[PDB]
This record gives sequence, structure tokens and C-alpha cells, in this order.
Amino acid sequence: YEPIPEEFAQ
Amino acid sequence: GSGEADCGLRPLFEKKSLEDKTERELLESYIDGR
Amino acid sequence: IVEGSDAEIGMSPWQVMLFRKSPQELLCGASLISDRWVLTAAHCLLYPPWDKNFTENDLLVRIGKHSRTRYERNIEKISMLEKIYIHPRYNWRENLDRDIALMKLKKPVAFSDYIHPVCLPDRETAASLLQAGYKGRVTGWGNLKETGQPSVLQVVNLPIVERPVCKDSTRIRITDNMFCAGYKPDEGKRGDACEGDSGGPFVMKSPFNNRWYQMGIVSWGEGCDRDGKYGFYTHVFRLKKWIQKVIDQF
Ligand SMILES: N=C(N)c1ccc(CNC(=O)C2(NC(=O)[C@@H](CC3CCCCC3)NCC(=O)O)CCCC2)cn1
Repeated sequence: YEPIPEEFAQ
Repeated sequence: GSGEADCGLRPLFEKKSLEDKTERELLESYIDGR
Repeated sequence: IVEGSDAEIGMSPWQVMLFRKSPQELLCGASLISDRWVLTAAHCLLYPPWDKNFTENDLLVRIGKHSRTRYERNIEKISMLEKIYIHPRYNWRENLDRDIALMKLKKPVAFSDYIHPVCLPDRETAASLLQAGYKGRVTGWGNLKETGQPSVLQVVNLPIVERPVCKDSTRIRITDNMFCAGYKPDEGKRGDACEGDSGGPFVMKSPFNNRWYQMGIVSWGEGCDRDGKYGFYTHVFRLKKWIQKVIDQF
């Protein structure tokens, strides 16, 4: 899987 | 009604009166065939 | 999905992908029923036999997707979970009876050409379409063979099967909150859901008002696409009242 942006890690 | 107005109506299909490749196989089975 | 084909763009605007934060991997399918709620199978979040017990801050919801592994920028939307709700009488000990769960999103999702909600059935719609012979559609990024994965969203059309035939194909005690689907061994065609499709939607198009309704949820099966074997789904209308309940309370 392609990494998803960090701003979505809460 | 039971399911907000607009539900089940796809933007790229029903909303523009376009059928997808296999949705008819479904409707043809709603009587007797399969 | 076994023996299906690549879904076309916007073909299932309500398809949802349950995504694990760490490690970053696919977890289950699910469906969008409003701008704040997604429906899925309870065993996707809770299953003690495998020590599986996920919490809100453990997953992410990805809506509007087509590709299985790419971060479809500008098209897909990623949302966080505010609260998860498992059916109080979910039976993971015996036969997975009442395999269903609701997820409340932290923020309302904005609809688009690739993001749109499916309808929940009413008594009339279920009574007209939920009949043996009538075909339905299943979609998911799950495996393609019982024992590689798909690159793009998969989809198959399967016929609903007579209850008796369902019972005589398994040792698992079948309940009223379930129904099976798939082609019989002599019917020529085939296809089925499989590992990774769990939680996904089983939908039918109403020939009365042209809308799509989610009649079932991918729950369980014995292997994938085996002759004499059928996939089982959670009977959404039977659990409809618990659903309305959870929604107007929270
Ligand atoms: N339509 C299908 N063929 C199909 C296959 C697989 C799935 C995904 N779900 C699963 O794998 C789960 N397990 C299964 O299906 C089990 C059978 C369950 C029956 C109810 C009590 C627990 C065991 N079969 C594994 C297999 O023999 O493989 C794992 C936790 C419960 C469900 C969904 N649909």
C-alpha cells in the first residue's frame, strides 16, 4: 500500500 | 423515504440515465430467469 | 471477490475501505449510508478467537476509492472514527449471528461523483426483491482465490439462494438474520466473496424506483467459490430497527 499523508493519523 | 432523499442514485449513472455494464443481468432476474 | 471483474468508475459510490493505521493495511469493506455513518460487519472489529478487538483511534475510513493500494489524491476522502457500535447480541462464539456494526464519522463527508450513499431497505422493498433467483451485487478488494489480490475494485452478481439449500450446505446453524447467495454446481456460472471482502455491501437495484438498496453485508463462508458451498450475508432489513435506534440516539 502507498503511504497516506500524516495529517490523517489521529 | 427510509433512506434520505437522493440515496441509491449514482452521480455517474442513474443521475445521467447511463447504465453500467452488468446492471441489466440483475433486472432480468427479477421475474423468473436467473 | 472470486470470478468477478473490474468495477467501473463510480459504479459503487458507497463502497468503503476500512484501513488499519499500523501496520498500514486493508482491513474490511463497509458502506456509506449517510454523510456521517458507515455500515460494516462486526467481525471486522471484534473477534476474540483471534484476539481482534479494534477501537476508534485504531482505524481510518477511506471513501470514494477504486484502486486498492494507491492514495487516489483529490478523489478519495479519508475520515476518522468518532464512535463504533457493535450489535449487543452479536454472536462471535457460535455462528456469527447478527454480524453487524455502525461507525460514526468524526466529520460529515462531502458527496461527489465518487462518493454517494446507498439506501437502506424498507419492508416493502425487501419483500419484493429478497427472493430466490433474484440476483444481487457484491463488491470488494478482497482476495481473488481461496488459497494475489486485485489491483482495482472487484464486483460480481450472484443469485439469492433458497433457505433450505443454504441449510443443507453447512454444519453451521443458520439463523433468520442471514441469507446465502451463489450459483449452484449445475448452474454453470460461479463467483463468490472471499477473505478481505468482509463488511462489504450486497446490493440490489429496485425495479420500481431505480434506486440501489443494500440488502446484505458480507459475513462468512467456507472457503471461496467452492461447489456446493455458498457465501452468507447479514440480513440488513431484519436488523434495520437496531440501526434506526443507534442513529437517532447518537
Ligand atoms: N462468501 C465467502 N466464501 C466468504 C469467505 C470468507 C469471508 C470472510 N470471513 C471469514 O473468513 C471469517 N470466518 C469464516 O468465514 C469461517 C466460517 C465461520 C462460520 C461462523 C463461525 C466462525 C467461522 N470460514 C473460513 C473459511 O473456510 O475460509 C473470519 C471471522 C468470521 C468470518 C467472507 N465470505
